Amino acid sequence: GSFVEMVDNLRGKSGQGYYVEMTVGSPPQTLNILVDTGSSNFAVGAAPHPFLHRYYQRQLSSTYRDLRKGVYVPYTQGKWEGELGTDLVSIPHGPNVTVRANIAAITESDKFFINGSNWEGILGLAYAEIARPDDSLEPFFDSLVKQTHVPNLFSLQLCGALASVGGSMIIGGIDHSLYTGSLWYTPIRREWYYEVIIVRVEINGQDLKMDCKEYNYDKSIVDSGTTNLRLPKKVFEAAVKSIKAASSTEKFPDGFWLGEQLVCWQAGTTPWNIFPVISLYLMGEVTNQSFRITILPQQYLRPVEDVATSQDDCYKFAISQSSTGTVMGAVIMEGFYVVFDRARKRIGFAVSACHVHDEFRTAAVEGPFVTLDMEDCGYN
Ligand SMILES: Cc1cc2cc(c1)C(=O)N[C@H]([C@H](O)CNC(C)(C)c1ncc(C(C)(C)C)o1)COC/C=C/CCCC2=O
Repeated sequence: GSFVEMVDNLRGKSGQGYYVEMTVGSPPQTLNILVDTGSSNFAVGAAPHPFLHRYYQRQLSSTYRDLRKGVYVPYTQGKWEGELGTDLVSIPHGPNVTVRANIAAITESDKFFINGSNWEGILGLAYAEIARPDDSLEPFFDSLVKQTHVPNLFSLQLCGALASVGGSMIIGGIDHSLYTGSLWYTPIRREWYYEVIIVRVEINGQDLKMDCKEYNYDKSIVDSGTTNLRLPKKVFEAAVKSIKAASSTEKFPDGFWLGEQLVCWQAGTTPWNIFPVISLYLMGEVTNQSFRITILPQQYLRPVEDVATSQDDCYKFAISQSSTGTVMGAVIMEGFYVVFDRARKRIGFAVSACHVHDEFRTAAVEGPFVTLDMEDCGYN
């Protein structure tokens, strides 16, 4: 249960989430569970499905307790429905503890489970305010903290790592071997999603020049369950215009910028240097101070592994328009060590031990930056 024994406890397939091994029930039933900072329900496949290798069999668990209540969660992509109950849960490569937690037993779903993803359930790590059916359903992490001495903090090192990816979820603390340089903290604005505030956006150091509330219209969040960086429409359009300008020595079809169509180069020849760096400036812990996190094209051009196209390297543009605020998804978290410091209501970013670099540019977390304008960047 030591932090070192938690290193490398995550696996995934690119664009399909990262998952940790758990057990549910007595005796323990092993399942792989997607780690989601963008939701707050713990839910597991509990009936057969074409894409599930295995599923939770409540009838084999003596500790299962039925709560006699249904529950439905509609995600941005995918949805499921099922029955609530509680059971014992453990994380074999997490802390050394067993807790009783709410579990939604999924009995019907649509476009939620993913063919070949290797996971069978979801661990929503965000706060009760966004749990279904309502905020009286205590989330898993709340139960863990209440029932054990685990400190109220976890960290995620998602590695873009050949379709297979890895990383680490450190429960209850911060493992200094997983990052270099300083950790910079941004405040959690409200405990529902992991809501943060972006104060500035640059593309190859050119400010997008918008009122900073636009960046957080109508919230900005850190979400390991969404793949892409998602940007409010107005911000999205300004960003795409600036990235197109920076990369204009090559022209790509509209479908590529819509994040729908692949772009392919002969293997080993991807022209990284024509694509700009994106800087996201996060509110700091002191008034009108910020820090920035810098994203390279190796993070926002997501490779799509496919043997059939493997004479080439092919990528999707991993930035999408949103109508529900900014989503700093997995492609933004990859190569940073991200500390979800619930105890101190803040989120820490540092350059990860698995960072993106090439011979010219390196992903960075740096600061402080000061801004003269006294405007509050929070929208809501
Ligand atoms: C646009 C989008 C893409 C994808 C998933 C998603 C979206 C997606 O919806 N991911 C899920 C994550 O919980 C979504 N988080 C936000 C956007 C905050 C959200 N929307 C709705 C909610 C409530 C739960 C509060 C009702 O929260 C997690 O799903 C499992 C992850 C699978 C891997 C990513 C697969 C993917 O391609």
